[PDB]
Amino acid sequence: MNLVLMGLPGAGKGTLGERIVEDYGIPHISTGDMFRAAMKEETPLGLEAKSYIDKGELVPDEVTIGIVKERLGKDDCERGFLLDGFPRTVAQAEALEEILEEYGKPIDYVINIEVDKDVLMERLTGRRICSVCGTTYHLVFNPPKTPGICDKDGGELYQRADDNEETVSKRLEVNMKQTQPLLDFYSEKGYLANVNGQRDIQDVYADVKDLLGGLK
Ligand SMILES: Nc1ncnc2c1ncn2[C@@H]1O[C@H](COP(=O)(O)OP(=O)(O)OP(=O)(O)OP(=O)(O)OP(=O)(O)OC[C@H]2O[C@@H](n3cnc4c(N)ncnc43)[C@H](O)[C@@H]2O)[C@@H](O)[C@H]1O
Ligand SMILES: [Mg+2]
Ligand SMILES: [Zn+2]
Repeated sequence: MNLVLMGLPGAGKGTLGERIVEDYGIPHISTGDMFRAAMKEETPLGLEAKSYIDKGELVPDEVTIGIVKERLGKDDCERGFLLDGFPRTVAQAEALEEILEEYGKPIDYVINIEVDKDVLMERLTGRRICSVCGTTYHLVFNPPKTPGICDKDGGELYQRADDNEETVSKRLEVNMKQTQPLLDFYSEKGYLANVNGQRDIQDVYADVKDLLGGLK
């Protein structure tokens, strides 16, 4: 079960992925989280990526592909993996094809989570994330039971620094222009699957899980 999750900023990749990893036990590999986790620890990777992330721009292909190649080679990706946010460029997609061809783990499905660009600003500005587990909430669409704290562990919630109007805009802009080429690339490959991500969270998952039977 080798999956790739794609979608414009705020389409619901993490919300979806959380789910999938709990039900199937495949590692959730988010390049965004990895970069985040690096900026937090102030690793050399974190410092270099910060420049692009804070601006809502894409981190260079070379370094990104490099960290994804190492991750996918981990013991935990034995029965599969869930890529989240990678690739988001055709060059990364082509690079990924060789890496997997090397690991002998070709992609089963690339799941595109379709959400109209004109509602993603609302999803991102109202997003609140748990500082403890990273699970996401939304003030209007899926708020915590007790405002400001995570349902699961009681940890404080925060607002990612790039979820400000100016940076969300640039993120939508940068990713929208990479979207059609990626869809084309995988549509040609034959394993692109489109899902309507503008429904209740358990409804989008329901569709997704129905593309996951038979994948080992
Ligand atoms: N491969 C790569 N190459 C180069 N650079 C890279 C890179 N990968 C990462 N980067 C860099 O890293 C940065 C950040 O990457 P990343 O963290 O991956 O940014 P992103 O792509 O913008 O995605 P998000 O995390 O913001 O959203 P998501 O789709 O997971 O949504 P969520 O589930 O939270 O949902 C959003 C909100 O909606 C709510 N929600 C979820 N589902 C629903 C639903 N069905 N209905 C209503 N609301 C919902 C949630 O509760 C939440 O509040 C980039 O700007 C870039 O610089
Ligand atoms: Mg995410
Ligand atoms: Zn939490």
